[PDB]
Amino acid sequence: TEQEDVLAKELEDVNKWGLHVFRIAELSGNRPLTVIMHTIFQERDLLKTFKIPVDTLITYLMTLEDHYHADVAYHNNIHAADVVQSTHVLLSTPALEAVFTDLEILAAIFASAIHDVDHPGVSNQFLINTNSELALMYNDSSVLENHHLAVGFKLLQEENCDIFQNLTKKQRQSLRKMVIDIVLATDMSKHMNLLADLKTMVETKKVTSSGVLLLDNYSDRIQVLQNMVHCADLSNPTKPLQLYRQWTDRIMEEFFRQGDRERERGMEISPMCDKHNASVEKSQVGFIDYIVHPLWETWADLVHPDAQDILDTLEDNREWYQSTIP
Amino acid sequence: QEDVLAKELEDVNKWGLHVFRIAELSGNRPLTVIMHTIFQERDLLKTFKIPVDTLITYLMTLEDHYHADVAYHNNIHAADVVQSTHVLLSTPALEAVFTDLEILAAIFASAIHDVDHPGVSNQFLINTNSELALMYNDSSVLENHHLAVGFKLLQEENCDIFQNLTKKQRQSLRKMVIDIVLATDMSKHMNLLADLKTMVETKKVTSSGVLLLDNYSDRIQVLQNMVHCADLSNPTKPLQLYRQWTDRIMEEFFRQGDRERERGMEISPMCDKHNASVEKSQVGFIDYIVHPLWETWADLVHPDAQDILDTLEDNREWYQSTI
Ligand SMILES: O=c1cc(-c2ccc(O)c(-c3c(O)cc(O)c4c(=O)cc(-c5ccc(O)cc5)oc34)c2)oc2cc(O)cc(O)c12
Ligand SMILES: O=c1cc(-c2ccc(O)c(-c3c(O)cc(O)c4c(=O)cc(-c5ccc(O)cc5)oc34)c2)oc2cc(O)cc(O)c12
Ligand SMILES: [Mg+2]
Ligand SMILES: [Mg+2]
Ligand SMILES: [Zn+2]
Ligand SMILES: [Zn+2]
Repeated sequence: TEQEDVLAKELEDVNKWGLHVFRIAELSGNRPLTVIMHTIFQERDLLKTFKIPVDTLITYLMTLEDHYHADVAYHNNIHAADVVQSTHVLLSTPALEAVFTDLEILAAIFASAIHDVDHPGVSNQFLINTNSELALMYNDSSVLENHHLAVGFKLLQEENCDIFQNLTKKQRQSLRKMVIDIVLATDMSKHMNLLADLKTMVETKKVTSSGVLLLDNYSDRIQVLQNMVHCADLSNPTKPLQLYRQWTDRIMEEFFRQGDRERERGMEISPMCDKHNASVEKSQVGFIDYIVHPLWETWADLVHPDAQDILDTLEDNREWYQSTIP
Repeated sequence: QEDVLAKELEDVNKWGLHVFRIAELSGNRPLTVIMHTIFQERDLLKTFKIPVDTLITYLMTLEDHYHADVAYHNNIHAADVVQSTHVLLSTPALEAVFTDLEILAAIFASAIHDVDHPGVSNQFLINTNSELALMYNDSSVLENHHLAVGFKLLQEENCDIFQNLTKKQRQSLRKMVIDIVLATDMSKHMNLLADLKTMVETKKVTSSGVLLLDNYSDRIQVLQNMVHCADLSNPTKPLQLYRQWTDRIMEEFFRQGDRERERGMEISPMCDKHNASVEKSQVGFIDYIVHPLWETWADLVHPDAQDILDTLEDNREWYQSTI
């Protein structure tokens, strides 16, 4: 159909910052994660490199996407597809060419795909403060992020869902640990310590001629992948403004629906979640100034100059949101 | 028999309590009766308005979720750690250092710190792709699980012994209990001991001679090492208790190696009953783990723990002279 023809040409932009991820979401019938991951796996030749049967991959992605809540405005399968594709671009960057093995690449993309699976649309602090089953299970520590990992790995055990079946013993173990360290690092309560170590690595960065980056142990491979997926998760303000604003509308609706769930239980309303005292534009400027821009500036230095366009878009969008404040 | 149990329970403030007799005399309820006795002794039911029937009901529910078919990590071990932590809290070097809430957290954490232990290591649960290691992403799999169970059972019928604590009290106790139990993971032992060595070398005492602890970081860290010491307190106990603990942990290890054999996996250290020496295990366990830990704790509370440290070294030299 012309229906599938357009999705296929929209998917040609899969290597580009600013992929039309919302139209891909509509064209695929609300399967952006499955089609974007399939494309990225086709693009990186990962099915052959790891002997993943395509119907096993599709079956897993469909199951994985099924476990993102479609009634959650932001932390849904579109956000996962976006973080997947954003990590996929951040991996093709010139300063990181052939720095990561086929396995580590598989870790970064897989972690991005599962990094928010089964997100209920409420924050860790909410889950802790409501004495939820999730916070009880995980002892208030990275509650969501531990749950995303647990579901993402668990779904591999469903019928014809083990996309890692033809990986070796040690490969499965190394992939498992890397995905764990990556997704656990998406917890915003670790952002400051994560950013400090990224600065420390930047202060002492070592590069070849041409500008490819040198890491040596594992404690530096994983932290770059940690900050990369952390950057991809915090990449909305660096996307074209029309994309950024649709993400802003979605995160605010999800915040507000948490604030209503909070107000109806008579709880303290978390920052950003009260629709009756919100300042969406000022909040985006502060969020950029204090969180997103320090992160992406530090990432830009580490990969100089490959992330300049990304950083440029972020500062354009900051200046714009500031101008919407009268 | 209730008269004899009550008399053994008079030793609740003593190192070397006959915890195994109390297990027998209480109908395999050492955790319930020892916790109840300690709560009475410390007057915790009235301090925190804990109703007596609620306490007994939770304690027996908690004790039930320890496995009676696990040789070491069972309700007797929990009662032992509870009572050992109880004695360590009463040491003169810590008089009036800790609040009633921190005392409640340390004792409660000791009670739940190994609940629903299946008798196999974290590494075994990771290598066998267990549902527990799956749930907890291979990090402190048992310890996170003990915490989840211990807090979960407070929700059963008339089991919330914290129902009359204030909300911030509950919030403060919950965080302290989590920090304490997660520190019982032996993978955390070296860092926990390095911190304790740092605290000993930078030690501060008030006007009295009592340990000085400004902040949460130092206070929770002492409680972590305290419960960690109580958890690793078998070789410091009188030899007839120590040996029974050693027989139990060896049998639990051997059972883990028997399942490792029924799967062709590499057999964990000290789990191969066909290549195990109990005497060498105890000597290495004391020399590398228990004596470094207890010597450092003895420094922190010097000289309060001299008899405990003397008993550990005597039990060391009992192995030395008999191997
Ligand atoms: O230290 C800070 C941490 C955070 C922080 C912490 C957890 C957080 O979860 C998010 C978060 C996030 O994880 C994801 C987001 O999309 C936002 C967002 O859009 C807006 C904000 C926001 C804006 C203004 C505020 O006063 C507070 C929050 O937060 C988002 C941000 O936001 C700041 C916003 C500021 O304006 C100033 C700060 O110092 C901070
Ligand atoms: O890293 C280590 C962890 C542990 C460890 C872990 C879980 C554990 O459960 C116990 C444990 C415990 O909790 C209680 C015990 O009574 C013992 C014991 O008697 C003997 C041993 C033991 C002895 C030698 C070994 O090579 C291993 C174990 O362990 C007991 C100990 O023991 C060590 C003992 C050593 O001699 C050296 C170590 O590095 C370690
Ligand atoms: Mg997340
Ligand atoms: Mg334990
Ligand atoms: Zn996310
Ligand atoms: Zn224990």
